[PDB]
Order: sequence, then C-alpha cells, then structure tokens
Amino acid sequence: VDGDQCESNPCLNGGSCKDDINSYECWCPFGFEGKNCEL
Amino acid sequence: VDGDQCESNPCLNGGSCKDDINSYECWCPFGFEGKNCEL
Ligand SMILES: [Ca+2]
Ligand SMILES: [Ca+2]
Ligand SMILES: [Ca+2]
Repeated sequence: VDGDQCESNPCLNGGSCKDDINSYECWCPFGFEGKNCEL
Repeated sequence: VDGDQCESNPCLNGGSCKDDINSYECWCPFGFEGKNCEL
C-alpha cells in the first residue's frame, strides 16, 4: 500500500509532517506558511 | 523567511537532513556520527 510521503522531510522550518494517501500535510510553526512551511 | 538549510545536502554517507529554523539536523546510518555523518 501507499508509502510514507514524510520520509524525505518535506516540511521545512520545524514543520510537522503528517502522511496521507499519496501526499502529505505540513503543520507549520506559527508564522510559517505555504504547503511546506517555506513562507 | 527562513530558508532550507538542507540546501546542498550537508548530511553525508546516506544521512537524512531535516530543515529546522536557521539550522538543520542529520539522521545518520548506524555506524556514522558527527553533525554531518562524517565521523
Ligand atoms: Ca502515504
Ligand atoms: Ca553540497
Ligand atoms: Ca530552515
């Protein structure tokens, strides 16, 4: 089944990665935004 | 704001880089150590 899309640490800047099905979400610290916390 | 300090792949020897705020961390394979898995 689907693997772990967080294994590559896609979330920058201390963001917490949650694995989804063929995708991932980043939970960013306050005041970082963007899909990977890059803003 | 803060950039991706994993730019340029600082972790050696198969290590995995995680971007933090103004810093990065490496996970290193068993048998390797140092900040950048260089020891
Ligand atoms: Ca997945
Ligand atoms: Ca390099
Ligand atoms: Ca960073």
